[PDB]
Amino acid sequence: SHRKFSAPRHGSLGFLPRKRSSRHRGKVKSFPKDDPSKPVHLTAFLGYKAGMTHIVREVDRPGSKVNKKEVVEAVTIVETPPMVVVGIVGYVETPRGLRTFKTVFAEHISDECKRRFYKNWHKSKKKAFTKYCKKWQDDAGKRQLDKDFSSMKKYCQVIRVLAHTQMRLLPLRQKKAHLMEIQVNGGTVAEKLDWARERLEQQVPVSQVFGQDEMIDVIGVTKGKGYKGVTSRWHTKKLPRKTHRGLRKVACIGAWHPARVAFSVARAGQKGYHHRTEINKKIYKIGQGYLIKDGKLIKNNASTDYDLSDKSINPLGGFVHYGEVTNDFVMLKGCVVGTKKRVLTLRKSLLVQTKRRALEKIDLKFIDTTSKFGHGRFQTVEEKKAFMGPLKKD
Amino acid sequence: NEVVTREYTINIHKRIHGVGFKKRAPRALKEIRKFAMKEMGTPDVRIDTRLNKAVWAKGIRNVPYRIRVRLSRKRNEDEDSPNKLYTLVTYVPVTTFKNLQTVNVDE
Amino acid sequence: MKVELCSFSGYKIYPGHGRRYARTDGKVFQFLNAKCESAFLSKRNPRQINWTVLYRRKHKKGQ
Amino acid sequence: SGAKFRISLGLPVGAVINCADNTGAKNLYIISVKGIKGRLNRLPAAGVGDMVMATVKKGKPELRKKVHPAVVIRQRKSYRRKDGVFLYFEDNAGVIVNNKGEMKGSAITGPVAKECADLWPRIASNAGSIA
RNA sequence: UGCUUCUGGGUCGGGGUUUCGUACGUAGCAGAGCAGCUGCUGCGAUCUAUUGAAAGUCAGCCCUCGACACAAGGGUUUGU
RNA sequence: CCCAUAUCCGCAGCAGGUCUCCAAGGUGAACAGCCUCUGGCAUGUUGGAACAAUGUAGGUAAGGGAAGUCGGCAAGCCGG
Ligand SMILES: [Mg+2]
Ligand SMILES: [Mg+2]
Ligand SMILES: [Mg+2]
Ligand SMILES: [Mg+2]
Ligand SMILES: [Mg+2]
Ligand SMILES: [Mg+2]
Ligand SMILES: [Mg+2]
Ligand SMILES: [Mg+2]
Ligand SMILES: [Mg+2]
Ligand SMILES: [Mg+2]
Ligand SMILES: [Mg+2]
Ligand SMILES: [Mg+2]
Repeated sequence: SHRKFSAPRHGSLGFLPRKRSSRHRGKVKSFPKDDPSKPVHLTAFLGYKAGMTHIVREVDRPGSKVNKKEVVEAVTIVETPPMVVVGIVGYVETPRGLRTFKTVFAEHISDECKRRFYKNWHKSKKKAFTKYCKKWQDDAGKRQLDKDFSSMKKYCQVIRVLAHTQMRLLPLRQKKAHLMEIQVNGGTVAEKLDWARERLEQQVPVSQVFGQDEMIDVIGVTKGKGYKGVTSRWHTKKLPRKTHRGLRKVACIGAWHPARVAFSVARAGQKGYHHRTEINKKIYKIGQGYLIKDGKLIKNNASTDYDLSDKSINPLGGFVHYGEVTNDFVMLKGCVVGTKKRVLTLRKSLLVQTKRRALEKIDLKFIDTTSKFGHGRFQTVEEKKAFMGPLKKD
Repeated sequence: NEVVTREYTINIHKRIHGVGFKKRAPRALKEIRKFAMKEMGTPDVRIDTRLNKAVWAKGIRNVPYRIRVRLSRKRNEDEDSPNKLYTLVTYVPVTTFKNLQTVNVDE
Repeated sequence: MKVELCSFSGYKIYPGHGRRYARTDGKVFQFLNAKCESAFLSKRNPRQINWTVLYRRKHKKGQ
Repeated sequence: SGAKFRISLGLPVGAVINCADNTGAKNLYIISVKGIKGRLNRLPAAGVGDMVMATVKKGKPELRKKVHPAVVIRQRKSYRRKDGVFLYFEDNAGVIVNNKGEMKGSAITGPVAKECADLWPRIASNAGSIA
């Protein structure tokens, strides 16, 4: 017969083939549509999930019950050292899709990016591009290059640029960089292309891509959780206590005469390590890396107009399981996908943000730099020493 | 150069963290025997019965957190086997593991 | 932003951390974590507990 | 103007909260919450500031054996505020009310959460404390 | 993911952090008292000082550039 | 000689069944439970590595307290 009482479906069919993601680095499945009006710019970047923390900002939204009242609000730090452009790549629009038409790489390439090619950097002779490099220093090659540029100008429609990360500037373990095609959006192809040509072998900080209070998307792989049963995977009901063949199951997996079992039934399998895009995350703050000047370094990133201290975002004891954020970083509102030390892809929004919640300007009053390695109760080591006083170890 | 001895210390508390109760002192011996296999590239390891008794000193569930040990590489005795050098592992009673470095003890 | 002070220990509570207990007769107390909150609900005396602030103050320790 | 934010509701249908006003009622058996659509096998659940339908289990007999409106003024479950605080009270308590909001009683014994004072004026008037 | 840019990770140590709550010893004319010897000396739970002490802390925490050794290697295949 | 988680009967070195004798210290009312000495054994027809689901046997859960279910089944409270 029919289902007695109505209940909505358990879990979405729009993320259906819940398998281990086929890629570790998040992939921009779609870039924002370009208008030849806007000046030449980039559309995506690449950062690493450091950790989360509080934020005390003044809320401005006329009509809401928290108008001009300080609210505590979680954020997430994504460390983002500048990316190094190491090549461009053009596409043609064909009636069968968008075929890649030609790639061109810069003369010099870091060993960081060259690690991305070899599955074993220890047994290798490190020969990648060793013969390609000899095209940038002779007329026989320089000519061909200029040809391969005037061709992409004549034919290519979309221009992407290849830009790897800088993996030595991070507190991680892996030295092998992450590559990615960031699509240049802007003017005509000729001006889009003689732009990246100037930026070959150059660095692109995040200020050149993202601003403040800018809603962006985050693309990355969910944190993996292994072979989980159906109660954890699909969050189905738990059978009552008197069930014989175990209770964390689905009792009925199909009617009789649809004599298969269907693709919309909740069944056990891999949970986590999926590829998700999460949209409308606001950039609260594009902080700045450490830097020496006059011998003394300036580390105060977490100091605001109201706090006026000398503390960096680095909590007491460093971010847990990640390390020390000593580079540029973005502060996204709320959680993001992935685990710590995971490479997230930050993409410009695909929509036209016209909303008071999207166009709100942000002014942080206080950033929370206590420790996350337990219930830490002190903002700075100085404040801790000046509170506890002198100990025995002195 | 080939017959050398030197004292180490082994943070069993971290080489054992996670294993179940009834298999702690055992995993601590398998981890001593593997530690000496790393610090001295010899597959033959020989754990002295004083170091054994000192690992099972408290019990099976409460293995000491650290342990001071004296790895001594020696020439294989009679019955020349595929191995040429074996590693004798020896206990070293210690009152505190504070500022205890790896010492290159000598004869 | 106003920083409170744990009613049991005496440490400084920052905007994000801790809780508030409101007894049936007013008398709101702020707590830093569930160690303070539990030593309060257990009706312990902050002056007989070495790590609190009322203890260091009573026994005049420090300075 | 300002709208009630959501709080960690912690009073399933069946909760016996004590009656914190002088109507002679001692208890309030919550029988359903106002404004809840529902879901398969999910008890309704009231929080601070939520009007509910209740029932006096012990108290003056002219109030027993009938359904009453009520407003939860104090809940024991820790609810968060937008200003980054987690508040909770020593007991669960609510007051009796008519469908338009006026208190059936006169006074309120104990505090009244600001999530209930921002929302019900005729309870904030008879309030003793706030938050 | 790492596996010789005199570097690289690994172990140990140190520092940061953090959890619990003030270690053993010793001192005390603090201690309900009790006993012996003519004030002294013993027994005595607890207390105070040394003592936010002691203990643990990456095995899936963070920094060392402190000692120690190590790492240029092995095996199987692949052709337009 | 065995007299029973291997010498008997259950097809077997089978968690079943099968008649008696003697009977230490502590705690405690106690031949109760728990640790120990005399005496005995090597985990009950195997080991190693992992620590997924679903199980089996134990646990603990904020707020509510039978709203669950045919039914307070199970668990829990109580306990000297
Ligand atoms: Mg229907
Ligand atoms: Mg059954
Ligand atoms: Mg933490
Ligand atoms: Mg139902
Ligand atoms: Mg067994
Ligand atoms: Mg047997
Ligand atoms: Mg066996
Ligand atoms: Mg419960
Ligand atoms: Mg509870
Ligand atoms: Mg019923
Ligand atoms: Mg029912
Ligand atoms: Mg029963």
